[PDB]
Amino acid sequence: GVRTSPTGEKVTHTGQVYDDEDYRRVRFVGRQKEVNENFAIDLIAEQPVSQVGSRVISCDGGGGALGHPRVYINLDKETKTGTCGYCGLQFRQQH
Amino acid sequence: TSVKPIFSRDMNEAKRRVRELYRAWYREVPNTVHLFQLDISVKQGRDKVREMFKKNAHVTDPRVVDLLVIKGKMELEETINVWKQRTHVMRFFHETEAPRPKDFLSKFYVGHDP
Amino acid sequence: ELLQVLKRGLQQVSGHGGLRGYLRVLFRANDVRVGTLVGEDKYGNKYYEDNKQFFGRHRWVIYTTEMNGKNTFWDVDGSMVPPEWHRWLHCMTDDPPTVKPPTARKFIWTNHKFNLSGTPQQYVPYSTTRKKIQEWVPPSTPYK
Amino acid sequence: SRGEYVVAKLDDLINWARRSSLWPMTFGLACCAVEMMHMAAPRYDMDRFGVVFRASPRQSDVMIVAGTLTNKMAPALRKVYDQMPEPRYVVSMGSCANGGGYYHYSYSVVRGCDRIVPVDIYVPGCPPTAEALLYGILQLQKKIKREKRLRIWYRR
Amino acid sequence: LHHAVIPHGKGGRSSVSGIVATVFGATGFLGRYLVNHLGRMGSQVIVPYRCEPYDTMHLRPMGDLGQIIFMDWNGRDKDSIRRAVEHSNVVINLVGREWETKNFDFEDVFVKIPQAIAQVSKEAGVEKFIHISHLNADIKSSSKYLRNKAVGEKEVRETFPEATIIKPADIFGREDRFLNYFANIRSLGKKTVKQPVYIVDVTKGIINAIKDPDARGKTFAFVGPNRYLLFDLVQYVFAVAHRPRDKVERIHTTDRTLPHLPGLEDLGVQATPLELKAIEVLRRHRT
Amino acid sequence: TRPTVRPRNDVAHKQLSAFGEYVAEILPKYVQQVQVSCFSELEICIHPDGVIPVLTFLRDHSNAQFKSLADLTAVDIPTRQNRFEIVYNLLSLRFNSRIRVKTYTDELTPVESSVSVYKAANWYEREIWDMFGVFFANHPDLRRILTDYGFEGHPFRKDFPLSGYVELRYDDEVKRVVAEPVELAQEFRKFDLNSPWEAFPAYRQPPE
Amino acid sequence: TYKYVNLREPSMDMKSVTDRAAQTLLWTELIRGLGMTLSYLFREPATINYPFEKGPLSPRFRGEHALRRYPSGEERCIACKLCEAVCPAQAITIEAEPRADGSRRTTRYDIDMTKCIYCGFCQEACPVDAIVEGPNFEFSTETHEELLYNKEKLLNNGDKWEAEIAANIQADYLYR
Ligand SMILES: NC(=O)C1=CN([C@@H]2O[C@H](COP(=O)(O)OP(=O)(O)OC[C@H]3O[C@@H](n4cnc5c(N)ncnc54)[C@H](OP(=O)(O)O)[C@@H]3O)[C@@H](O)[C@H]2O)C=CC1
Ligand code: SF4
Ligand code: SF4
Ligand code: SF4
Ligand SMILES: [Zn+2]
Repeated sequence: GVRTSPTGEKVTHTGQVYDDEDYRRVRFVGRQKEVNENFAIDLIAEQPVSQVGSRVISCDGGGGALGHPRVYINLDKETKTGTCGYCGLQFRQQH
Repeated sequence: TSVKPIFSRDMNEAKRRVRELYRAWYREVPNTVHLFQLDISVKQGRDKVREMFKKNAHVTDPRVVDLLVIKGKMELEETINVWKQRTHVMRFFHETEAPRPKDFLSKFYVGHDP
Repeated sequence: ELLQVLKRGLQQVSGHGGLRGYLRVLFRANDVRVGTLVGEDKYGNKYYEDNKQFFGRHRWVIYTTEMNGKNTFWDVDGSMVPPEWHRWLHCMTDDPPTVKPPTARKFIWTNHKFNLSGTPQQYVPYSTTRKKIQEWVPPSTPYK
Repeated sequence: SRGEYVVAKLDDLINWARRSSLWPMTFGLACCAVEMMHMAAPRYDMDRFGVVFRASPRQSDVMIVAGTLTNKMAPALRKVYDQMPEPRYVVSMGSCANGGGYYHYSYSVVRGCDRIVPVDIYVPGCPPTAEALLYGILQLQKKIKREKRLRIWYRR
Repeated sequence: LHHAVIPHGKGGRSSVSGIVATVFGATGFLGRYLVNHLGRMGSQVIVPYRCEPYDTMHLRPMGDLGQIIFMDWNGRDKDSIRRAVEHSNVVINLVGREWETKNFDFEDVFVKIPQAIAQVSKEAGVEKFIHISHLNADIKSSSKYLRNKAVGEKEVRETFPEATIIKPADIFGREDRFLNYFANIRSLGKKTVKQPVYIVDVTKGIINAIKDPDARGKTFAFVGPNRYLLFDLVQYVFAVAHRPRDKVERIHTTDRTLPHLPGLEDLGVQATPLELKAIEVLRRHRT
Repeated sequence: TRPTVRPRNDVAHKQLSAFGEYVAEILPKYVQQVQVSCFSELEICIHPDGVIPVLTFLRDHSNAQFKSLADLTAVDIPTRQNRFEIVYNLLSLRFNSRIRVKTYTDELTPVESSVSVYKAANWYEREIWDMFGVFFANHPDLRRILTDYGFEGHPFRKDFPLSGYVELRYDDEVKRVVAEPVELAQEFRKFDLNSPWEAFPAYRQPPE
Repeated sequence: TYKYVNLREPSMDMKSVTDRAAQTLLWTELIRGLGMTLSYLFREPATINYPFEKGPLSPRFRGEHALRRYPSGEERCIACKLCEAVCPAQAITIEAEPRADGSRRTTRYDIDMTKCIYCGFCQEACPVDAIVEGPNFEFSTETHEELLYNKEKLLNNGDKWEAEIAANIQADYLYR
């Protein structure tokens, strides 16, 4: 999931990689930089999009009082995917 | 207006108390440099005593001079006792640079110093 | 009655496995109350719960040799425990963790990489930040 | 390799001897002092590990510094620190002393004991609970296990 | 050059300066005072040490939070020294123990140790490669120490010619060699010219040369102010100290002046005399 | 208004009204403000001449005992010719009543040294000299408590910033602890939390 | 309602004064104190063995500073700075940026482990329960660089275990 630098190091999920003009590579000497190899981007696009044929639909995040508060989102385009800002998972309608 | 005095009536009592204070410090420094096993000669110590007295020489209000006499008397008692340590007496000096002069050009290199 | 204590007190060593089984755990640290055998789990570790002793000495653990290749026969660490037994072992709960160990989530580690400070493999701080103000590039094409 | 092996076992001997006891002096300014006196409590015993609490500074092995270290405190701290023998270790306990912490933006307060003494074992918490502090002392003893001092004197 | 390598603001205690110093040795004496001045300046220091981490632990609280960084090395391997000088703006060489040892005599430490490190620093892109040396190191006899330092000066001048060879006199300080040799004693009498110089303005001149270029290329020599008779100076040491073969021949033989190459004066730094610092360092007599 | 709202007693309010009127009548020389809060604690606001008469009176007079002394600080208020406020706090024994005697002062005027009338004012007055700056004439010993011996500037003022001006560190150059100018590692990011829209309309100052 | 002590007298019955004399010359109550201390000698010690047994605790302990993530989902933090607004020593440092997807995010989420003081305000303040005070407390670190948590340090600290944290919250989300 992670990349490899042209300098031989890693990127994070945020692109904060180094160059040879940097001394933070020489403060990384002998101690392996911890970096999560499991990102947060690819845990959304792999999930198939939920399809509920209402108009104004609800979102909690799978459970009562565990997750994000009740946010009502809309599906009133023809084909574009409405996406909750809290959930980060799309929705579609089936008329 | 009714400004209550600290100690004085004019600059006479203020100058009397500050020359008394300087007399006491001048007979007080070699006791400390004999006691605390310090590292600085008597000439340099007396020069910094007279430098600290010549620093504040632009004030004519007698109350301010009396309150400086009070501050100096507090430190004179806490130095004639050993209530202060070696660190405080060395902290009066500045042997930890601070090497920057007041030149314009050096302030231009080591920047952002108007 | 003194010969009934020696007769009772010699059985938990003879029932420990013999003599050289008890040699290991006595030279290791202290444990002499073996005999319940509640649960073994990953890194081979053993979890023994007695109810007859007081609250604080219910739940104890015996560690293993080379749980992750560190020669941990001696010098056992904290955080050599898996997290469900870490729920069981501080007595925040009072349920054994083999009733519902996992979660149905595919992002959780399999190592539980232990206390790593003082190795060639430990943590450093850094700035998770992209470019600050994007300093200018001189004209690398040759003018003049 | 007879000399190398016997000197290696000799280094193991002296390192085991030092990591055996380590009876400290308990400095203890603020409520971390009460937490140290409560890791002298019967729930967590120091004296299972050769750790005798004793405020005799000349025979103190390690030194736990805890509480809110102040600028009025620091010179007497380092004067205590000088008269303490060369096998010495410093355990900085508590959010006040291991980096300033809560009184960090405050006058007359040292910004953690990094700026005064060399520091070996940082243990955080407020208060760092007796379990955590005892874990830190066992990790100190494992640092004593990894020292290679007499090997460095051998191949020096 | 990349940002956050440029200086920032004023100086001192995370007021970040521009120099990044890889300092070989520094577990000893002069390296410790030099790390101290670079910590007061507010730089980043990379210290390698071939010893127990307890010594770098007692020199650890000099810098600020995570400023000085530690590593380990030996004097034989190319890759470890390459890892030491991967990224470094400046690099200084201060090494040498003053007796022949069980694995390292005076031969080829002063010769071979600057070879590989100067090689990888030339192939590493550094400025201000500052190499210390002793005064009057010649092919003249009586010291393997002195002739090996002469060959070392020859090599550091030979490869990487923009290398600051820097030679002080017999410096005196809080952990001096010959002042302690004077104090802890009991011995003969000759006469020899000799000038000492105190350590802190010497390393002030070193950090001036390491923070300000155009003083590179050429070699420097530190000169103490007094330069008077040996036996009267040792009597001064005893009279302030309350009591009435290689090293001793190095102090018996010579300490001469070299008016060729400049020193404290032309570099723009003041050197303090013997007396005040001698009172400051002559503690630890009776009562 | 009945549930979860703290009630008050009319009896304590009217008795403190009568007592404040009583003391303010029988000391005509030193009475400027006599006020009662909504929770029945008396406040008397005082010209700084009659410190010793007011405290010798309130220690005694046989119908108001008030032997219990609480704190004293000259709580820093700018925007006045007389900045500092000496806040005496007095508590009775036979009566269970709380009065606050606030007298005013500026930066360079001595108040008349309450250490003689109450013995408890000694370390209180010494600390308030070290921390605010009002010198107390005819007092035996004013020294520095709760500060370092080289830390002057009277730091509780609003002119003194949050960080100090000195930063101690050990250096191995002069082999001791020394002081430097401060160079913090983190900003103390300050917030704008004084929100508008006048949460309490009863305390509106009258505009011009 | 006042119950005062030390108002008595040595009554001058001859048995009373000879019992006080026997207490003076014979140390009776001293032997009584020795008997009480031997009675606590012959008990059992109320101790534990530390690397094997661990002391009792509560699910509402405040420990590790771990983050969470959604069930088969994203980072739970949405960078709303409330943890900085309630952090009483300002150890929370947040710098936030969005991304090209549309959902808002961070860049930098850091904690001073020096300045942390373990209130519970960043647990009671987080509106989606993203930062959660962890269950355990073993940091005990030989250096000082290794107590300045980065965002991915907090993510791997929240993904080294979360079923623990999930069990604590699932047990005790009702009270708070
Ligand atoms: N008057 C004077 O003292 C003068 C001294 N000099 C020179 O300045 C330098 C610094 O002085 P000083 O501190 O007294 O000397 P040091 O012996 O302390 O400096 C050498 C450093 O390298 C280490 N070291 C020792 N042997 C070796 C080896 N074989 N390979 C690698 N590293 C080794 C030393 O001890 P460790 O292994 O424990 O780290 C120390 O850290 C010395 O080279 C000295 O000759 C120059 C002019 C005058
Ligand atoms: S760190 Fe916490 S427990 Fe320790 S002295 Fe400071 S406030 Fe008290
Ligand atoms: S628990 Fe720690 S990080 Fe959270 S608000 Fe308190 S001090 Fe800040
Ligand atoms: S309060 Fe919670 S969601 Fe908001 S910025 Fe902090 S961790 Fe993120
Ligand atoms: Zn949602």
